[PDB]
Amino acid sequence: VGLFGRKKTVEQRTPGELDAMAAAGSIVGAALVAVRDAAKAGVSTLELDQVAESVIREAGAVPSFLGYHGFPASICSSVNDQVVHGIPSATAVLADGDLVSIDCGAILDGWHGDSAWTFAVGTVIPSDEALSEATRLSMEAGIAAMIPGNRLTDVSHAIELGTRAAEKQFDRAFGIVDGYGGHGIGRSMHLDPFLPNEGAPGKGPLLAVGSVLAIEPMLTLGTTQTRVLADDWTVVTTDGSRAAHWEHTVAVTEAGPRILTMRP
Ligand SMILES: [Cl-]
Ligand SMILES: [Mg+2]
Ligand SMILES: [Mg+2]
Ligand code: NA
Repeated sequence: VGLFGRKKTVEQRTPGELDAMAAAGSIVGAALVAVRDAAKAGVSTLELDQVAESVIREAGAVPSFLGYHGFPASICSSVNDQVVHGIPSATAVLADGDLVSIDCGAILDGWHGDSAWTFAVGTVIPSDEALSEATRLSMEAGIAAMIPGNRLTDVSHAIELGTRAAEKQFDRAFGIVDGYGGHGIGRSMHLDPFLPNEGAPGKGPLLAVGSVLAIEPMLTLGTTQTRVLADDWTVVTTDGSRAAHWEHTVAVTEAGPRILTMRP
């Protein structure tokens, strides 16, 4: 089997299809903003879930994470050394100094959007601020590589180069999370090709106008290795270092990359 799927080109959406995906993605965007406002010291991650879920439903969409291979919530809420897939719960209470990653997806009229970001509760630790900003820059670096005629791993390589520049910018070593990455997305949340956050340029399928990928760098302040907790979902750094996660669903167009999961 091919690591990157069967198709020579990442499936091209039409302009109407991209608008339909962008309407799903604005809802995810709206959900992320509402969750971030609600996310104060003393609030539980389950309260955040309820906030995200309402926003999704009141806009006429459905949360794509809910019941997804058994996942119990509408968001992942991963805190500090938790990387991805944190399960919202009444006993995960946010405290001042926490680093919070929120991951969210929605479906509207059969089309998916998937986005994530990381922010601080209260006043951010300086190492954490650099971590989250480096992750965001790595995402932006990947997004800028979404041009017609590039190949999949040009995006991977641009993400990685963005990570190393952010290292030089912050005088800090960042661990690129091993074994997790982005993906194609459209009528389902997860489609081929898997998108690495690092690797040699010029491999995997071509990008063309209309091709969409979910671009999602994950960085740590230490190791590149992770394990899964006994809850079977929550992913944590093996060394206890904190981690960040940023993501957008992004289309290649004639006029340059288009974020389909825009925030209000
Ligand atoms: Cl996949
Ligand atoms: Mg996501
Ligand atoms: Mg994703
Ligand atoms: Na984290």
